[PDB]
Formats: sequence, structure tokens, C-alpha cells
Amino acid sequence: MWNVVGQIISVLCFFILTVGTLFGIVYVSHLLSRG
Amino acid sequence: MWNVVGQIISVLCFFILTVGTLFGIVYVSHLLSRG
Amino acid sequence: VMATGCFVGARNASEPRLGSSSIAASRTAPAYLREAQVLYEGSTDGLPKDTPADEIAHYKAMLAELQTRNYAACAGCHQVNGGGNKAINATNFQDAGWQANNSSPGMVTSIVNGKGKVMPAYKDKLTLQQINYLVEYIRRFEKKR
Amino acid sequence: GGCFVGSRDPNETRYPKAPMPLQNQTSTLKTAAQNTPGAREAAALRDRVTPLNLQQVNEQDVAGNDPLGSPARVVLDEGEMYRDPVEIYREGRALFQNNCVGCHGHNGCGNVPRSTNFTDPGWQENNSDGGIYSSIYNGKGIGNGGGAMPAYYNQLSPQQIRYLVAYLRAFKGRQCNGLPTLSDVERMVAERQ
Amino acid sequence: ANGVKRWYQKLELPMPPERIFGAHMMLIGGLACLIGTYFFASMTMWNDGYVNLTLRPRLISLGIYDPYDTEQIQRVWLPLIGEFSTSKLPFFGQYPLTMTDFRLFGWGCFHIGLGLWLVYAGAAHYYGARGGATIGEIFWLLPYVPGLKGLCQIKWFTPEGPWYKVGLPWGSFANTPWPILRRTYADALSPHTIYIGLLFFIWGFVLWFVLDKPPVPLQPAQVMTPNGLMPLEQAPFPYGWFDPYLNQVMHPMNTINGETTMCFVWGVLFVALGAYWWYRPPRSINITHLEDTKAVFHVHLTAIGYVSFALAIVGFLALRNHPSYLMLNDMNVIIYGKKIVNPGRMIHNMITFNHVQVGLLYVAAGVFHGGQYLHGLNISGAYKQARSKFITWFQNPDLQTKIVGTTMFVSFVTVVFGYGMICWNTGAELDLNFGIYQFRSFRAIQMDGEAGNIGYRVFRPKNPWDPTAGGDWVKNPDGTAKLVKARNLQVGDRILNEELGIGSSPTYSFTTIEEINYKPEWGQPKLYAVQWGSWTHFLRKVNPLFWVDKGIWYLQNQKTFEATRKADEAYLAAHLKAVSLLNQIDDAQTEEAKQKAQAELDKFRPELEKAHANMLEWNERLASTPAVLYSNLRDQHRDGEINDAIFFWLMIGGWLFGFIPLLRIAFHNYQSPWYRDFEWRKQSPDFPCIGPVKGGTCGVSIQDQLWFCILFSIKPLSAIAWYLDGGWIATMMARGNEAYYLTHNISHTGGVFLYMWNETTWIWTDNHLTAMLLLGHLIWFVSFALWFKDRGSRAEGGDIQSRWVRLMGKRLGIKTLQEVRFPVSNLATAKLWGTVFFYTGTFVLVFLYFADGFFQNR
Amino acid sequence: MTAILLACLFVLGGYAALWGIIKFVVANTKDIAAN
Amino acid sequence: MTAILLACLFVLGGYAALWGIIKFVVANTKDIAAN
Amino acid sequence: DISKVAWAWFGVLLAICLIGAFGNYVPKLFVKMLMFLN
Ligand code: 2GO
Ligand code: BCL
Ligand code: CLA
Ligand SMILES: CNCCOP(=O)(O)O[C@H](COC(=O)CCCCCCCCCCCC(C)C)OC(=O)CCCCCCCCCCCC(C)C
Ligand SMILES: CNCCOP(=O)(O)O[C@H](COC(=O)CCCCCCCCCCCC(C)C)OC(=O)CCCCCCCCCCCC(C)C
Ligand SMILES: CC(C)CCCCCCCCCCCC(=O)OC[C@@H](OC(=O)CCCCCCCCCCCC(C)C)OP(=O)(O)OCCN
Ligand code: HEC
Ligand code: HEC
Ligand code: SF4
Ligand SMILES: [Ca+2]
Repeated sequence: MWNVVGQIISVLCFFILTVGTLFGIVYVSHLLSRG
Repeated sequence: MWNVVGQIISVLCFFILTVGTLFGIVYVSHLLSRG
Repeated sequence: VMATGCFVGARNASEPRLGSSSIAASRTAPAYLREAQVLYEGSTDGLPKDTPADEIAHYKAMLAELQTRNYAACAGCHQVNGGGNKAINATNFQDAGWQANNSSPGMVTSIVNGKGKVMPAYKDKLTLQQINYLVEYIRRFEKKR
Repeated sequence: GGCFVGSRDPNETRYPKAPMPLQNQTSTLKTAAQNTPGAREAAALRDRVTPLNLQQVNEQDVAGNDPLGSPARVVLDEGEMYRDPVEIYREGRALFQNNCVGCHGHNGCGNVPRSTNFTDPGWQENNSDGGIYSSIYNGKGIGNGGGAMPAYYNQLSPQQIRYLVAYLRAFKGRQCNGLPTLSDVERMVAERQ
Repeated sequence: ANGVKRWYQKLELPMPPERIFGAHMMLIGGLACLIGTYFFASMTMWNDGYVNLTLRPRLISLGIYDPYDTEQIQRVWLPLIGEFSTSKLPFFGQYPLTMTDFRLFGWGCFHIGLGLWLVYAGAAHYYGARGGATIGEIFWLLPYVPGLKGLCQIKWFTPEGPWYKVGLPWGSFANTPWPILRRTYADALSPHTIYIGLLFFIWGFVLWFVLDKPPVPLQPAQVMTPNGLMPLEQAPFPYGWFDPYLNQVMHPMNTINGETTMCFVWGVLFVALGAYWWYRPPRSINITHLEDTKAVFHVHLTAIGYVSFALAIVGFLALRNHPSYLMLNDMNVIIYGKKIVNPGRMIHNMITFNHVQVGLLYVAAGVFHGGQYLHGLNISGAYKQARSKFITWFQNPDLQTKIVGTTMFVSFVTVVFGYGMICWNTGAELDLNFGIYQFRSFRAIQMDGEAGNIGYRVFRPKNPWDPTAGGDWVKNPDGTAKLVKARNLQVGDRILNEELGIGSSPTYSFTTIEEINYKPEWGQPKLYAVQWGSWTHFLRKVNPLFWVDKGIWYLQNQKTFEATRKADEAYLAAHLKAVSLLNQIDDAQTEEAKQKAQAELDKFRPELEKAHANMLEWNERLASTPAVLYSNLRDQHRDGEINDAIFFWLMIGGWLFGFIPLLRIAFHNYQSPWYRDFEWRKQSPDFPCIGPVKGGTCGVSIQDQLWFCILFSIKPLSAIAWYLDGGWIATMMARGNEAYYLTHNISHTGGVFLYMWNETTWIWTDNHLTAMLLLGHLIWFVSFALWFKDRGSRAEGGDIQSRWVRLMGKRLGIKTLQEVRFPVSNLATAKLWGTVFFYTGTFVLVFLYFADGFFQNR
Repeated sequence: MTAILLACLFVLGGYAALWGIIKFVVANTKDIAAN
Repeated sequence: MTAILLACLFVLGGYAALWGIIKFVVANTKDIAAN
Repeated sequence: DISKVAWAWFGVLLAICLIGAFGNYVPKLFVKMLMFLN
């Protein structure tokens, strides 16, 4: 069960990277047209 | 010689039927929508 | 409305024997496999002693006609029971690995075309509907493992 | 994407093979390294790793256009076919990895529905070498250009199909992690092809 | 509102009742004539096709279609009938016929007779309300068939006519002075549910005494079969209760007899509910606006949608393994010349997805239609003074934004989870290097068997926990690489990818063993060494349906579960001890030791064979226990898969994604909060826009929200189609027999994208299906012409085209062409036909994924 | 029967769960206008 | 050299062809406006 | 213009990017910290 604790850490970093990046392009697209 | 002539006749008919049908779709579109 | 039924045509079947629909026979597993076993064995001898007189003689007429076109029966390359002959490299139909790695559609063309050197082509001997029946009979040879 | 590809494996030389012959292998017209510092090691190394019959083949050389390339007429000489494992491995893995992986998997255990699975012993035991040629040449199943197993009689040469036939017998009884290695081919050839 | 808009809106609500009633009665009669013809299309001389095949399992279950009947008939009723003028039956005479052809012809004729008469009686109510009509107005295409004009002035369906041309003599339901007749729609709900109860009773009497399926518990002790007269419990399926393809007696409610007992049950319930409503009809103020047929139309229609979704679900389960469908797999099924893999399941899949597709359309259209009632109310002033709480519960605009915004948040979270997991595991399966991280694939090496005696070169770390450790290659004392046998692999070990033959991962060099002696909970009965890379096998358990299913199955099967667990246990201990004996042989070092060792292994061997055969046969007994929710092709348990868990999440997220436009229709038909900040007010239900203001406004009307529902819903629907037909939905590139699927006994056809190419190689082998594929693709991309922001470009180019063609007419003296004006759709009609073309393209193409075959091999 | 009942119950449960969320939000944000 | 010149000339003749066609239409419909 | 708070996310995305590349390329190159080797 260290593979399931290790795997889960990765999957969680994947979600922060991606969803953080998506809401990063939505915040930088607001500064280029309004702020 | 004779196969070729026979084939040209089928292809002509197909062009007469498909282009002919397409323009009928336009005419019908025209009569519904307006005149 | 559209499909007023559906115009798909009439079904291709085998030969007619009087008083017993051949088209129907071609979808009824116990009838089609009785004809497949006759083709497979080259005789009417292993057919259920319950077989009618008319049936037993229609099969013989079928075989006699096929014997004049040099048809070679499947049994005895492959045996009456499967799993042929390692000598002749004749396929063992009892084997599960052979059965899993064949689709029935695929099997068809290997009988039609023949298969490499020895297994003969049957396209000029048999109808495609008689090959379909044989693919179904070969399916029932499978053993476990 | 670009530039930062890796280092090349020292075992894959780039030292050049002889060019593919212009003349057809089926021609009736007239038929069918140096001492410089490292040139001999490189030639000897190309002789094992770089494949010679990977390229699509002249159109008059394809098995359907070859007079001796039909399933009925091809020569499956077992002595020539299982002669050299280096060669079976060099050639059949390049051809297989290219053409056959898509549908049969990266492990060669079946990808496309109902596709063959070459590791299965029951399948191995019940196929001839000539049988395997027939199904590559004809395809399997009903359809235009073969069936779900496509035909190769335009596409491949008789010599290319024969490397494929010998390579495919190295799949026997392997596990489902990629393709047969050089020592799978060699144990296959020692146990009589 | 001058073009084509008045053609597909010519018959709008509200309408008088005689007009609704007669038109429905005529549709009923028409649908019975069409089914009549489908009975003719099912006789045994015809090819298989998709119409007669969707009817055959049911016709078998009813006993109308006999699967084992070959005897040809030559006389039956009236004397002497070889063949006649169209012959002995019209045109069916050149064919050989069996008894099941006659039954099929009988039922086909009845349908046609009762249909034609229902069409007539329906026209008597429909035209009869209007006082009557003429043969020329009824039929209307008889004016231009000169001659027949003297019999096209005759009036039919009149009020006082001689009996055979009467219509409605008191003019309308409301004038006719019969007291039994109910005067409102609430009141009428009661006789309607009595009438339906009676239709049930009719079906059960027909089942019992015309088809000879008595209801349980009055089933016969014996039945007639092709082998004579047999006890009911041993007679095979069409004739009796013994299922041949599962080889068990069927539950009594799994039989058509079970169905005739439910006919009487349901009928009694419906009749009693109707009797209750006869004394207590619905009455509350909450419901009396539903007397307007425009309002109840919304209720009824989206209700029927939900009924259709429920038919799909119930039908799927109830019949996925029923002997009606499996019986098709033995009937040598041939379509467009071919031979189909598993036509049973294919046909079953097509019926269930056809109901699924009807469900979505009618829910959406019911909501759309309800939005039309509510827009009407707003635009005439009376929305603000509606009295039923079913309207007023949702009037507050701030509640409307809270409802919608939290269903967007719920959609967002669950779609991000689903799709994000699909992406993670396609990264894993493809071993992609991102530089910032390397994804790694599942790989398994058998550790018992004879395969556990294969050697590998192993790079072994010393201490993974000291960073700055390093490792070494396992060696001999002699210096050469030791080959470690698979049985002695330990956790931490690295093996070169190219010693394993792997060419698909060129970006990393080694497989790591992460778990030894692994036996799949559900899978193959072996022991393995595994690289779990990034593949998240735990994700199967993140499914509430995994757990309900496995718990209920464990409870029903507890003690074979338990013995199978004890067998595994004893086996693992025997493997381990036999591995130590083999190792002492390998390392024995002196023939005295080597004989002693080989003699110990030789003495333990029988006992290690016993433990293996014991484990094998308990694991085979466990894998043949009956299914609960996740099933085999032979109604046996399977554990839930990553596939099933992804499908759970995608149903939540994707149906909410697809239904948020419907909530926008229900709340925002007149004003959304974006409109209300500007003071805008939507003036009609179908306007295209009002923009370029405020950046642009295309797509705010209710008609457009309906179209966006239809598109967004394509995404959960295709999840449903891939899952029914066996694709793997939890990744994008799953291969059929990849190591993971093989070790865990999973059968699938492809993986998102790979499924597409995998099934189409089967689709290409049929030339009728490849023609359908070509036409389907063309219908779709043409929708883009109609949906892109481009209508002005198309209008201004059409205008250049008209000028040019008129120039050619004038020059060449061709009078038919000197006033050509090409018609160019406006924006509203472009959006309508664009949605039509998009939808039909996609779903002809989906029919093909079902039509190709069901390739899941179980 | 058990499978049919489980599947139907899960569909109605998804509806009921959405109703409960959407009503945990309404009940506890009643002092705030959405806008 | 031969194939290069042929291709090039075939594209250049594609443009020259079109212009000629267009020139024929313009000249032979002089005095018909296209309204 | 960029907020303090949006600069402190762009910092968490970079810490996850060099915890991933530090454990991916270090054992390949240095032959240490064997736990993360592939
Ligand atoms: C070898 C495969 C072969 C070739 C010849 C081919 C090529 C191409 C091309 C091209 C130029 O290469 C094009 C442009 C093209 C176009 C199309 N094809 Zn196409 N196409 C093929 C075959 C087929 C077939 C049989 C089918 C399509 C189908 C379709 C359709 C698809 C229309 C569409 O918009 O469909 C949306 C739905 C999709 C893409 C399916 C997604 C499935 C998935 C399992 C759902 C769940 C998982 C996701 C991550 C979900 C999101 C979560 C949530 C919101 C649900 C159109 C006409 C179509 C289809 O996908 O419809 C849903 C279809 O059924 N096609 N297709
Ligand atoms: C069962 C109850 C009926 C129904 C009966 C009525 C009656 C009576 C009235 C309305 C009215 C309305 N309904 Mg309604 N309506 C139904 C479903 C819907 C759905 C929907 C998504 O399913 C929507 C969006 C609407 C929307 C509407 C509006 C157009 C209208 C007034 C606003 C509103 O109420 O918001 C509704 C918003 C929702 C969020 C509700 C959605 C949930 C529904 C209730 C049930 C879904 C579950 C279903 C049972 C699951 C099936 C089980 C499986 C198949 C196994 N109804 C179902 C079929 N409805 C009023 C009207 O005036 O129109 C003419 C009205 O008087
Ligand atoms: C099948 C695809 C298709 C076809 C044939 C056309 C045709 C045309 N488009 Mg549309 N369009 C399409 C798809 C298509 N488009 C798509 C996918 C988009 C999204 C970008 C658009 C967006 C669009 C815009 C914005 C505009 C057009 C315009 C045009 C016209 C250009 C004027 C001209 O060049 O005359 C030459 C005519 C041809 C070159 C085509 C000949 C007829 C074709 C080949 C075949 C008929 C095929 C049809 C599918 C057959 C079904 C017939 C039935 C009997 C079966 C032309 C009528 C312009 C226009 O002027 O408007 C009127 C225009 O402004 N197109
Ligand atoms: C070839 N192998 C695939 C099938 O293998 P096997 O039969 O072993 O397993 C399944 C699993 O069980 C379910 O999969 C039940 C649904 C769970 C709901 C999970 C929870 C649902 C909640 C969703 C609520 C959404 C609301 C809030 C908008 O086979 C099936 O039952 C699938 C066939 C049914 C077809 C899908 C029916 C439509 C889907 C739901 C429609 C919803 C609409 C009413 C909107
Ligand atoms: C006042 N003007 C604007 C306001 O009115 P407004 O826009 O509603 O007017 C339309 C517009 O014009 C078109 O919309 C273009 C059609 C021509 C393109 C022509 C291109 C069509 C070919 C497309 C085929 C591609 C598919 C097969 C992929 O109103 C309509 O056309 C309404 C659509 C009704 C059409 C009914 C078609 C049925 C005819 C079938 C039988 C005919 C023949 C078989 C005899
Ligand atoms: C990648 C790209 C960017 C690079 C482009 C490559 C350019 C190469 C140029 C192509 C060079 C061809 C010459 C070789 C050749 O033609 O061979 C012999 C040819 O002899 C000649 O006529 C010689 C005269 C050549 C003087 C022409 C100069 C070309 C100008 C280039 C302009 C480019 C523009 C501005 C787009 O033989 P035959 O046709 O007689 O016989 C048939 C052969 N079986
Ligand atoms: C590239 C050249 C190759 C080679 C060498 C082979 N294949 Fe395939 N294959 C496919 C399918 C669906 C089957 C099953 C056919 C059936 O039973 O229905 C096969 C089968 C084979 C066999 C076995 C033949 C035999 O008779 O037993 C052999 C030797 C074979 N294949 C080799 C599918 C496909 C493909 C999908 C389109 C492609 C591409 C290939 N195959 C390619 C090759
Ligand atoms: C020997 C003379 C044969 C007679 C008569 C029949 N078959 Fe055969 N068959 C034979 C051999 C030597 C082989 C091996 C083929 C090879 O791989 O080299 C086979 C093969 C088959 C197979 C398997 C085909 C497959 O694709 O995998 C089938 C289904 C088969 N044969 C069927 C068959 C039938 C139905 C025959 C009589 C109608 C028949 N065979 C005759 C040898 C011989
Ligand atoms: S492009 Fe069309 S939809 Fe958009 S604002 Fe203009 S007219 Fe309206
Ligand atoms: Ca399928």
C-alpha cells in the first residue's frame, strides 16, 4: 500500500498542475482585456 | 469500345440525376420559404 | 413509415428435399448440423438412427454428386472426431487455443480459399451456405484448457 | 517538441548498408568495410542490427506479382528459413513492429477484436508455416482487400512474408510484455524451428 | 416569421379534444398497419435484416416463431393449395412455408385489419368534429387526378348521415348528452386508467388462451416439444422452463408465464386506481392550470421521456442474459451476406439504446415545450399571478441563480474528476515522459508455474532509503551476470526493458518490480511480479456500485468465498516452500547436498500439486456464482472494473452537463440575470440573437438552449454507447489484450479512440455498413456550414450567384433563368437544420458501432 | 430484479442528492443575494 | 528539368486559362448590367 | 497588476514542477536516490 499512497500523491499533483493551469489561463486572459 | 460508351452513358445519367436532384432541392426550398 | 417490412431479399439456402423447407433448415441448428455432419463425414452412417427414409436418401444423392467432382471429405484428414493429424499437419478442432484464436467469419475464407499446401479450396465444390454450416459443426468439437 | 531527443544507443550504428538493388528480384533480364580506424567494427555491427528488407519492395516484386509467390508455389525451405537467428530477429522484428503491432498489440497478444495472439500454444501447434503464408497473402475473412485480417499480396514480398513466418514462431509460450528478443528467436531455432 | 417558420409550426396548442383524440386514434391505426407489415417481413423465406431481427427474440418468447420447425405445409385450411393466383397466399406462394409463416401471416393480417379500421374510426372523430369533410379535402391529392372529381365532392363523416358515413352526430364530446362521459381532463384521468387496466386484462387473456401461456401458478405440468411431451421443468426454453445456454431451471417470473401473471396483477391495480379517481378526481389549485393542453403537454411528454429511459434500464438488465437473445446466436444469422459475432447481444443493445435515445429527446422537448408555456405567460402579463406552487416555487430570480450555479459546480467537479482520471491513465498506459514526470505502464511477470523458473538480469539497489546509495548488478562469484529466476524477484529490482522485449517505452530504461507474489483479487489464478507504474488499479473501488455489488454477492456466496480464500492461502504457502527447495537445489554446491535437495523436492512435489489443483478448482467454482449487478456473458459475477467506476462518474457529470441548458429554459425563458442587468426581455422563444451589442448575444433564446441540450447530451449518450458495446472508457488507448487486461480477466474492445479504429476494421468488412459510414460523415460536417457565424457571408455570396445566373439567362435568351434568386436560410432556420444535420450524422454513425457485432468475449 | 432495483435506486438517488446539495446552499446562504 | 517546367507551366496556364475565360464573358456581355 | 495571491499560486505550480523533474532526471543521471529510478 505504498504504491497506492505514492500513486495518489502523483494524481493529486496532476490535478493541481492542470486545474491550476486552466484557471491560470483564465486569469491571464482577463488581464489582457480588462485589467 | 463498347464498354466504354456504356459506362459514359451511366455516368451521364448519374450526373443528370444528382445535379438535377440538388437543384430541385433548391427550388423546393425556394417555394416553401417564399414564392 | 418507411420499412414496410424491409426489402432484404430471400435467403440463400441448400438443396431442396421435398416436403421440408430448406430455407427454414438453414436457420435451425439441428437441421443444418445434420447436413454439416454428412458433408464432414462423407457418409450418412453416423446420422441418428432416427433419420427418416427420405432424408437418408437425399443425403446420399448429395454425396454421389459430390463424389463425381472429386470432393474429399473432411473427416479423415481431420478424423471423425477432430484434432486431426500431426503428420499431415491437419488441424485439431478439439483444441481450445485453436478455437479461441479463430473467428467464425474468418474461418469461412480459409475453407473457401484453402490453406497453405494441403488443406484444399472448397469454393468450387461447395456453396457458401454449406461452408457456413461446416464452420458451425467445427465449433462443437471444442474441449477445455 | 524538437531537439531534446536523447543520446543514440551505441549499439545502433548509422554505418551505411548497401543500397536496395534497382533490378527486380523477379527479373528475367539478367536474374534476381575498409581498414580505416573503426570501419570494420561498424560494418560488423551493421550486419546485425540494421535491417536490409524493411523498405516496401519494387512493385514487380510483391508476392501477387511474383511468379513464385502464390501460396501454392512459394518455397518454404526449412533449412534456409530457420538458418540464422540474427537474421530472423533483425528482419522480422522491424517488419512486425511496423506493420503488425497496430492490430496485434505491442505484446503481440491481440489488439483488434478477435485478432490472433501469437503466444498461444494451441494456435502455434495447429498452423503450418505454409498456412501462416496463406493467411498473410490472402487475408482472413470476407471483404475487399482481405477481411478483418487484411491481405498483403500487393504490399509485401515472398521473402518479406517468410521472415514474418519465422519470427512469429518466436512468440510461442512467451508472457504479455513486448516482442520476442534475440534470445527468444534463438531458443526457438534450437528447439527446431 | 414569414419564411419556412410557418410550416413546422402549423399545428400548435391548445387544441380542442376531438382533434387530439381522433388524430391519436389515427396514429394508432397507422402504427398497427406498419407492424402488420413487420410480421410479413419476419417470415422464414426472407434474409435477416435489422427489422425482423429486432422482433425475433420476442416472437420466439411468445411462441409465434418456432425455432425448430422445418416441416413444409401444403394444404392447411381450404382444400387443395400447391399455389394459386397470387398464390395460396397473395405472392407468398412461390415459397415453401412452415407453420410459423402462417402464424406470422395471421398476426400480420389482424394488425392490418384492426389498424385500417382504427384509422377510419379515428377520422370519424377527427373530421366529425368539424361537421364533416369531402373526399377531396381528406385526401387532397385527388383534384389533380382528373376524372375523379364527381366522387371528390361527396361529404363524409357528417352529423346526420346514414350510418355508414356518420361522424359525430352531436358535434363534439361536450354536446353529446351521455352522462357517463367526463367533462374535464382531471375527471377523465379516471376512465383512462380504467381503460388501460382493461388493455392489460386483454393481453393476459390473449397470452393465456390464444398463445397458450397460462399464468403462474397455473402453469402446465408438461409441454409439447420437438422431442415429444416433456415435464415443464426439463423442457427447453421456448417450450418450457429449462434454460439450455445456462443449463438451469428458470425462475417462474423469468418466463413468459410470469408475464401473463403480471398482466392480471397490473390490470387489477390500474382498474382500482381508476375506480378511486372516479370518486376523488384531482382537484387542487396547484393543478387546474393543467386543463390547458399546452401546459399538460409539458408534463406528459417529459414524463414519457423518463418512462423511455426507464424502459432502457429495466430492459437492459432483465434481458441481457435471457434465452430469447442467446437463441439468436444459434440461428446462423447472416446479414448482407456475412455471419455476425453474437447477434443476440447486438440486437439487445440496439433496442436498449433506441429507448435511451428516445428518452433524451422527449425529456428535452418536453422541457422546451414547457418553456413555451411559461414564455407565453410572461409576455401577456399573467406569469406574475400564477397560482399553482409548481410555478411559484421557482419565481424568485435569486433562487434560480443558486439552483443553476450549484448544478454547474457539481457538474464541474465530477467531470473534472472523470476526465482527469481518463487522462492520467492514458498517460500511464502510453509511458509518456513529460520531463517533469515519467508515466509508467502496468507490467507483470509470472512467478509460479514453469515461468517462474525463467532467469533475468537484475539491477538491485542496496538501500533505496539512503539517497546516495546506488545499486549493483546481481552477479556470480566468477563475475558474470547472475540470472535471477522469476520466483526470486524482490521488491525494488530493476530489469532492463530490452531483456523483456519492450520497444514501446524508449524514454526510460528499466521495469521496476513493485509487488511480488501478487494474485489478482478477481483475475487469473497465478502469482505475479508487477510494475504498477502510474496505472491506478485502486480507482475501481472509487465506485459506490463496486461495493454494493460485491457486498451482496459475498453475502449470497459467503462460504464458497471463504473456502476459496483458504485454498489460495494453502497454495501460497506450498509455492513458497517449494521455491526454497528449488533454491537449495540451485545453490546446493556439492552433489551430496544436491541429491539430498533433489530428493526433498521430489518428496514435496505431490503435495504441491494437490494444493494447486485445489486452488484452481475453488477459484473456478467461485467464478461461476450468479451475478448481482456486474455480469459476464453467462450471468456470472465479475468484480467492478476501472471502466465501471468511470461510467458511474461520467453518468453524473455528463447528464448534468447535458441538462443545465434545460434549467436555463425553465428559469430564463424571459429574463436571465445578464438580461435583467441590462433591462432586456426576450421577446420570443426562437429569435437568433439581438447582437453585436455587449460583445454579442447569439444563442440566448429557448429554442437555442434546446439545441445546446441536444449537442451536450451527445457526450453522455456516447459514453452509454461505448459502454454497451464493450469499449473501455477509462482511458483513451487501451489495447484488447494488454498485460493488465489479461491478468485481471477483462474483456474489452478498445479504449476511447482505439475503440473507434478497432471497431471500424470490422465495419469495413461489410459494404453496406461502409456506405452508411460515408453518408453519415457527409451529413454531419455540412451542419458546420449552418452553425458557424457566417450567414451574412452566405447571403452576400448567394446574391452574387443570383446576379450571375440572371446575366447568363439574359445573355443566352433562357427565360427560366432570368429571374433566379437563390434562397439562403436565415439564422434561426440555419440553427434548426444545423442541429438536425449534426444529430443525424452522429447517430447513423453510432448505429454502425452496434451493427458491426458485439466482440466482447467475456 | 436486484440489479434492476439497484440501478433505478441509484438514478433516483442522484436526483435526491442533487436536491439535498442545492438545498444546503439555499438554506445557508439566505442572507446573501447571489449577484 | 522537363517535369519542373511542365508543372510550372501547367499552374501558370491555369491562371492564364481563367483570365481568358473571364475576358470572354466580359466582352460578350457588354451592355447587360447584372443587377 | 498581478495579485500577491496569484503570484503565490504560480509558486506552487513551480514547486510541483521541480519535484517532478528533480526526481525524474536525478536518478537517471546521478545513479543515486534509487527509489525513484526507472
Ligand atoms: C477508423 C475510424 C473511422 C474514420 C474513417 C473516421 C474519421 C473521421 C474524421 C476524419 C477526417 O478523420 C472525422 C472528421 C470524423 C467525424 C465524425 N465521426 Zn468519424 N471516422 C471513423 C468512424 C466513425 C464512426 C463509426 C463513428 C464516427 C463518428 C464521428 C462523428 C462524431 C461527432 C461528434 O461530435 O461526436 C461527439 C462525441 C464523441 C467524439 C465521442 C466520445 C466518446 C466517449 C466514450 C465519451 C466519454 C468520454 C469522454 C472523455 C467524455 C466527456 C465526459 C462527459 C461530458 C460525458 C463525426 C461525424 C461517430 C461518433 O463518434 O458519434 C458519437 C461514429 O459513430 N466515425 N471521423
Ligand atoms: C414528475 C414531475 C414532472 C413534471 C411535472 C410538472 C407539473 C405538474 C408542472 C411542471 C411545471 C414545470 N416544470 Mg415540470 N415536470 C417534470 C420535469 C421537469 C424538468 C426536468 C428536468 O425534468 C424540468 C427542467 C421541468 C420544468 C418545469 C417547468 C417548465 C415548469 C415550471 C418551472 C419548474 O418547475 O422548474 C423545474 C425544475 C426541476 C429542476 C425539476 C426536475 C426534477 C423532476 C421533477 C424529476 C426528475 C426525475 C425522474 C422521476 C427520474 C426518472 C426515474 C428513472 C427513469 C428511473 N419539469 C417531471 C416529468 N412540471 C409546471 C408547469 O407549469 O408547466 C407547464 C407544472 O405545473
Ligand atoms: C459539401 C460541402 C460544401 C459544399 C459543396 C459547399 C458549397 C459552397 N459553400 Mg459552404 N461551407 C461548408 C460546406 C460546403 N459548402 C462548410 C463545412 C462550411 C463551414 C466553414 C461552409 C461555409 C460556407 C461559407 C461561409 C460560405 C460558403 C460558401 C459556399 C459556396 C461557394 C461559392 C462557390 O464557390 O461556388 C462553387 C460551388 C462548389 C465549388 C460546390 C459544388 C457543389 C458540390 C460539389 C457538391 C454538392 C454536394 C452536396 C453534398 C450534394 C448533395 C446533393 C443531393 C442530391 C445528394 C458553395 C455553394 C460561400 C457562398 O457564397 O455562399 C453561397 C460562402 O460564403 N460555405
Ligand atoms: C458490455 N458491458 C457493459 C454492461 O455490463 P453490466 O451489465 O455488467 O453493467 C452495467 C452497470 O449498471 C449500470 O451502469 C447501472 C446504472 C448506474 C447509475 C449510476 C447513478 C446514476 C445517477 C445519475 C443522475 C443524473 C441526474 C442527476 C441528471 O450495465 C448497465 O446497467 C448499463 C446498461 C444500461 C444503459 C444505460 C441507461 C441510461 C443511463 C442512465 C440514464 C439517466 C437519465 C434518467 C438522466
Ligand atoms: C427569405 N429568405 C430567408 C428567410 O426564409 P428561409 O431562410 O426560411 O428560407 C429557407 C432558406 O433557404 C435554405 O434553407 C437554403 C436551401 C438551398 C440549399 C441547397 C442545398 C441542399 C443540399 C444539402 C444536402 C447535403 C446532405 C445530404 C448532407 O428556407 C428553407 O429552405 C427551409 C427548408 C425547407 C427545405 C425542404 C427540403 C425538402 C425537399 C425534398 C424534395 C425535393 C426533391 C427531391 C424533389
Ligand atoms: C528544398 C528546396 C528549398 C530547395 C529547392 C531545390 C532547388 C533545386 C533546384 C533545382 C535544380 C534542378 C537542376 C537539376 C536538374 O534539373 O537536373 C538536370 C536536367 O538538366 C538541366 O536541364 C540542367 C539546367 C538546370 C538549371 C536550372 C536552375 C533552377 C533554378 C531554381 C529556382 C527556384 C525557385 C526560386 C522557386 O535534365 P533533363 O530534364 O533534361 O532530363 C530529365 C531528368 N530525368
Ligand atoms: C502484418 C503483416 C500482420 C501479420 C504478419 C499478421 N497480421 Fe493479423 N489478424 C487480424 C484479425 C482480426 C485476425 C483474426 C482473423 C479471424 O479469425 O477472424 C488476424 C489473424 C492473423 C493470423 C492468423 C491467421 C490464421 O489463419 O490463423 C496471422 C498469421 C496474422 N494475423 C498475421 C488483424 C490484422 C490487422 C488489422 C487490420 C492488421 C494490420 C494485421 N492483422 C496484420 C498482420
Ligand atoms: C487434407 C487432405 C484435408 C482435407 C480433405 C480437409 N482438410 Fe482442412 N486442413 C488440412 C491441413 C493439412 C490443414 C492445416 C492447414 C495449415 O495451416 O497449413 C487444414 C486446416 C483446416 C482448418 C483450420 C483453418 C484455419 O484457418 O485456421 C479448417 C477450419 C479446416 N481445415 C476445415 C476443413 C473442412 C471443413 C474440410 C472438408 C470440407 C477440410 N478441412 C478438408 C487438411 C485437410
Ligand atoms: S454573428 Fe449572427 S448570431 Fe452573432 S451577433 Fe451577428 S447576427 Fe447575431
Ligand atoms: Ca460492436
